Amino acid sequence: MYTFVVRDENSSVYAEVSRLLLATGQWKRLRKDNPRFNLMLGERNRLPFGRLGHEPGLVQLVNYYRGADKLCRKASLVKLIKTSPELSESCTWFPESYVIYPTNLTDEREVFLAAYNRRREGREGNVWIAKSSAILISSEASELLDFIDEQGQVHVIQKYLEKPLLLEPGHRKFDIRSWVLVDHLYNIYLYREGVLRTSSEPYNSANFQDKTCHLTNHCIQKEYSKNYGRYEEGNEMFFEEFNQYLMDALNTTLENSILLQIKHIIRSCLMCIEPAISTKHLHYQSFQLFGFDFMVDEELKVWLIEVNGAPACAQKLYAELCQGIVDVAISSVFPLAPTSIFIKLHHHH
Amino acid sequence: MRECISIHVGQAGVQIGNACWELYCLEHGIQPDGQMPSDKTIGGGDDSFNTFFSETGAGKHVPRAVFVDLEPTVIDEVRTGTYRQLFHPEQLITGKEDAANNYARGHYTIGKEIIDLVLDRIRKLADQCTGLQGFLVFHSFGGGTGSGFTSLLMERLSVDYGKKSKLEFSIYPAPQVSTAVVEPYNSILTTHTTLEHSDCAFMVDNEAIYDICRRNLDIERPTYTNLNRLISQIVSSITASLRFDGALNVDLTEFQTNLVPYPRIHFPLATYAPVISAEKAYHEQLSVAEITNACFEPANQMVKCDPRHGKYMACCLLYRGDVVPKDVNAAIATIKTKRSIQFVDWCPTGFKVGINYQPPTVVPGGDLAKVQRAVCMLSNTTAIAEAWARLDHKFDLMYAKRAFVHWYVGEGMEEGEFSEAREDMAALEKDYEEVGV
Amino acid sequence: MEVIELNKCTSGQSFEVILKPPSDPSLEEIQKKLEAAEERRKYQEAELLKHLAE
Amino acid sequence: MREIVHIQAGQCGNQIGAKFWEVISDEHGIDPTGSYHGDSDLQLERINVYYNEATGNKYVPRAILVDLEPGTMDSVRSGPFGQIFRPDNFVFGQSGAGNNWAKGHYTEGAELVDSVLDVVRKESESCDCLQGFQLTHSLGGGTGSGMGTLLISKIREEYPDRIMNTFSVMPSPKVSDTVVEPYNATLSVHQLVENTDETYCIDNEALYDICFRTLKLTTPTYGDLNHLVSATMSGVTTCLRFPGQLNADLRKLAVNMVPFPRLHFFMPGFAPLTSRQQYRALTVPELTQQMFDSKNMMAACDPRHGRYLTVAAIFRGRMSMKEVDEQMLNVQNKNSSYFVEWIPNNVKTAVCDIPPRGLKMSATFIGNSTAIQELFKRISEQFTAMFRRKAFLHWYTGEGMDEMEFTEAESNMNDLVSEYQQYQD
Ligand SMILES: Nc1nc2c(ncn2[C@@H]2O[C@H](COP(=O)(O)OP(=O)(O)OP(=O)(O)O)[C@@H](O)[C@H]2O)c(=O)[nH]1
Ligand SMILES: Nc1ncnc2c1ncn2[C@@H]1O[C@H](COP(=O)(O)OP(=O)(O)CP(=O)(O)O)[C@@H](O)[C@H]1O
Ligand SMILES: Nc1nc2c(ncn2[C@@H]2O[C@H](COP(=O)(O)OP(=O)(O)O)[C@@H](O)[C@H]2O)c(=O)[nH]1
Ligand SMILES: Cc1cc(F)cc(S(N)(=O)=O)c1
Ligand SMILES: [Ca+2]
Ligand SMILES: [Ca+2]
Ligand SMILES: [Ca+2]
Ligand SMILES: [Mg+2]
Ligand SMILES: [Mg+2]
Ligand SMILES: [Mg+2]
Repeated sequence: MYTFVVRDENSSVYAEVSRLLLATGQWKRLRKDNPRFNLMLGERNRLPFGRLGHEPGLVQLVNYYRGADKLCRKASLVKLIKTSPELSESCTWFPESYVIYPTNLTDEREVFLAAYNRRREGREGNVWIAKSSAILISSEASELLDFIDEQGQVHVIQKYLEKPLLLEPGHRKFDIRSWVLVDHLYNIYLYREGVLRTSSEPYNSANFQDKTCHLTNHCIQKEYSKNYGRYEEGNEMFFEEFNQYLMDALNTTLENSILLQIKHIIRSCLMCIEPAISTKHLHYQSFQLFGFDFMVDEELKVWLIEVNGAPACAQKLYAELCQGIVDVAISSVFPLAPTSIFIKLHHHH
Repeated sequence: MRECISIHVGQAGVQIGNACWELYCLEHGIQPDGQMPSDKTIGGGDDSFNTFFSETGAGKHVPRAVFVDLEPTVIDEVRTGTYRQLFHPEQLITGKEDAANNYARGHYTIGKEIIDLVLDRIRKLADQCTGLQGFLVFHSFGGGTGSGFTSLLMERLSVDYGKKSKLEFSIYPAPQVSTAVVEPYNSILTTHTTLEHSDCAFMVDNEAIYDICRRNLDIERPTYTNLNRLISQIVSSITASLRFDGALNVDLTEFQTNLVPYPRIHFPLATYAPVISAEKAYHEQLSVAEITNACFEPANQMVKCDPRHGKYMACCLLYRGDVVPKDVNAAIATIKTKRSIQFVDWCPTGFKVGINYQPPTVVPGGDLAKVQRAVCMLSNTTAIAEAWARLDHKFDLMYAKRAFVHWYVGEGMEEGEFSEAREDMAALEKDYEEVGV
Repeated sequence: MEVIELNKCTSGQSFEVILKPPSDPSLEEIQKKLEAAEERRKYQEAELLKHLAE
Repeated sequence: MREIVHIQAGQCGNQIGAKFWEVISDEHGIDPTGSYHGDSDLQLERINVYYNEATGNKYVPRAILVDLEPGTMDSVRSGPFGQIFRPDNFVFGQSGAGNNWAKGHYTEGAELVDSVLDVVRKESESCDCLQGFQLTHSLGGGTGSGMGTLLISKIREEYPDRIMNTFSVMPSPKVSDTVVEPYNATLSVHQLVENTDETYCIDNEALYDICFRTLKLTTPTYGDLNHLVSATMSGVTTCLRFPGQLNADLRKLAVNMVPFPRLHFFMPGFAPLTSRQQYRALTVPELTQQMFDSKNMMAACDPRHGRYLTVAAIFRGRMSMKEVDEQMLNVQNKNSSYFVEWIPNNVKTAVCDIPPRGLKMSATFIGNSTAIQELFKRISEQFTAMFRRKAFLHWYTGEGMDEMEFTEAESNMNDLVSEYQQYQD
């Protein structure tokens, strides 16, 4: 009879996992402060990793990799890409980015301007975007820097993909979401089901003031978009439809044109930090679900946007995926008395 | 030659002292009767082993040790054991009833009545020192004596020996090898009142010693003798510089200078390798780089924690056996490119290396196998603060209900000393977090 | 990767390597505290005997 | 040399104490004449805790027998080991206590208490370092209850910093002598709440139900009920009588078991309890499962109705101490909802290599559980059912007591229940 505690009531994902765990009749939920637990569904911020693996007779498991914030923070991801030789500063799947601290606080202000002045002089598309974890699109560097100073937190400026792949009919932008699960053995499993959070507004390149046809977030389309739900239910096109489209329109498959680049990026990011966050020889074990967001341009090239360390799931995929977490992540360390729904990305540890 | 007086307090301190001086004797070739054939100067001399051993005209080499316990059962074994002849009776001090695992009892109730007696015996060893360096204090956190009387002793030593250094070897509490429930209280009480009196302290987590014995030595249920023989191997590696010829850590002053740039943050993390089981007929002898790389594995640390998520302030590598400088630096390169070793920017990203050619000495019939080379890493990581967090949390759970507080108040301690002590740990944790994040 | 301050003797050697450069209470006060708690024990025992005398 | 002074008072106290010294005497190799004939030095390592050493290597128990009537103690002297007890340590009278707390605490007992303390003082003056005292007695009678608590109150006056331990038999209407037992128990319980550090609650109903249902004894006898108490007493004291990595004196036990001064009433337990299928080997899991089961507990309380503040288990015999740890942590990790979470690691386990006579291995359970409040609830209800009508008060008022003193004892224990109730939530 295994025991677990819940410390993040807002997690839609693990609320289902906890619901499923109890459905097995072999897992028992305890109070969120009872230290005798085999599994912790921990809080997001300030999860006390240092208190794990010190209870005699209990093999404890947590659903977060300590140090994975280096990859799920806008500014941290930039530093990690530029400084890490595995990814190098010339990594070809990540938009040119720079760390820009507001002037009321190292910083790459001048480094960005040099690259900006080079694009402004060479007649090249010089449209950037600023944002932070706590958005403004502009072609004038003056408007991007003045916006950051008006805030009090760190920001990041990166190149804006001006030639994004537009779905038809509609002529609309979009992004792709892939859920990735790493277990205690640091196996990288990719969920066979992705989602395209599409923009219900026709992409427009001569006006970055209105951010409804540029930002493909499920909330902005359902709040600031007028054609929400026209082409697909909930501005979400799953792999089946999107793959059929790539075949009728572009005469190719989602595997060859996009998925190979996605699987290559996932491996590169996770393998890079394996020495820093692995729990191979640690007194407790970790596993964590990740959410990668990619962009696809008109050349069918994939670009990495950001990595989410506490993502939600598409409504139609909560059951399948949640159950999958319980199979390869939890019960793999706490067995119970297919055709995997994942794609194992073999790698060298 | 400057001398070092070692003080063993409580059951843990005395038993650990029993395993260390046993080892000091096998290393320096001192027999149970106190004789040392290799020592050619009879009844004197300022050699390196004289920092820990005095000499009688009859050729006996007497440790510079003081054993204190509020109950006589544990020290009584020493008085009739293998090494009953090394010590003279003045060195062993025993009361008649212990502190009942009660910090207040060992500190106030019983401590007041015997403190002046201990200081007197200590003054006798000091009177045999031409240039006393300082004291090595061995004690437990959970013990009522280890925690209660030690903190009182430290306060007094700072008064009677101002300009002298004081290092601690502290035993961190672990449930698997303890029957006491109130050890978090005692731990946080003694760390609070001992902090400003200790220049450098090496915490050993019994949880770590236990698993190293079960994992490496295949001991299903280790005994204190098993735990202690291992603990003294690390202690020997830490004090080897003071007892043998060398240039690194030659006196106790060099331990704060080399490992503690900030005063309150004086708790280095110890990492030792290799620990091999003697039952193995023969084992592949590990290389310099292999044993070095192990120094950054959590599985050989004296306190289970993740140095990858801290920041180093210093780092000493102590080598014993067949090792040359060329080999050390080679492995160092290979590890920085593979490992996460983030220093604080106001500290040099460097390592101080010590090499002693005599390989580790093993107790005949002990649990550890003979090895050609071994290393002990002393690193000042913010990651050890994890141990304070675990302990402080256990303190919070109980104190929120005032459980067991009456036993302490009943010995004359004020309840306010609890919150005054806990708030000091809260300040200790903040310092680490400020230096690391 | 620099080696500095190499000392060599018959029983070993030591040296330093730099990878990267950077960027009390008196005896009177102790006697008081020890006696203060002893006074709180005497008072507590006094109230127990007072309790038992009643 | 951490000596303990044992005291047994009244009928129940002396008969139980009698069997207690009979059991441990066999375990330490002491015959009925005080001579040692054991085969292991472990039997004598801590032998002076409970025994004095007389001339000719004779071992004399450090026990003081007390009663207001000669009846019961005459049996002990004629009993098996009666000769082993010191002749002068027998202190008794002729008036008796008539199962009356007032007589034992104020009138009859007060005339004899000064002489008992004179013997206690004699045994203490010969103690190198006296740990404390332990008393055996019932609470529903007159001597063990009324005078026993009088002795404790006076011992605490003369030894305020020594530990006071008691083995207290609680009355039950199912195994009852007189209808005033709730009165006597309520009056003594208040004494124990104030002047003892640890009280092993022994409920005669639990003892009865164990003999009848578990032990399959058709018609139990006080002798049967005492065999259990004997085995239990030998279990809880194994830590004090034999060597081991546990050490443990009375003050250390009190400090780790009692988180609050007034909540110092323990539930003891013993395993195995086998009916005569008695030669079967009992596995470490079987020992543990039984040791925590309520049917093996002598407080007549269902622990699953409260929460454990602290728990101490003692295992006896050559066994896999690794396997002991495994099973103990299994019980905590499969029932953690019953252990208060604000006391980390409040379940400790000791091992002893010497099992009880005739058992390959055994396990004794010592629990500080808030469920004990159900016991004091039973006593309080039976008390109030009579006191509300003042029934039988004349027995007590006739000895000098007043109705006021009853209402206070009544309130003193109800408060005790409320204290146990707030710590259960
Ligand atoms: N490593 C090691 N730990 C020990 C040893 N002896 C006791 N301990 C630990 O110390 C803690 C208890 O402290 P003790 O040293 O026994 O207490 P004390 O100093 O004798 O103080 P008292 O309460 O008066 O007995 C427990 O957590 C034990 O695990 C030992 O020999 N070696
Ligand atoms: N360099 C770039 N080029 C093109 N589009 C970009 C871009 N950076 C961001 N976007 C747009 O912004 C959206 C992603 O925003 P971002 O992820 O930075 O904010 P966010 O983290 O609050 C949303 P989420 O965490 O859910 O992915 C995508 O839909 C994408 O279309
Ligand atoms: N377990 C047990 N209980 C007893 C025994 N004798 C009496 N009692 C209980 O003790 C209570 C009466 O106390 P008793 O010892 O007879 O009074 P006293 O001799 O005047 O102190 C009743 O509740 C009885 O059930 C005995 O031999 N064993
Ligand atoms: C190696 C050794 C020697 C010794 F004399 C006593 C011990 S102990 N007290 O830890 O069991 C250990
Ligand atoms: Ca000499
Ligand atoms: Ca000082
Ligand atoms: Ca009379
Ligand atoms: Mg985000
Ligand atoms: Mg002790
Ligand atoms: Mg009777």
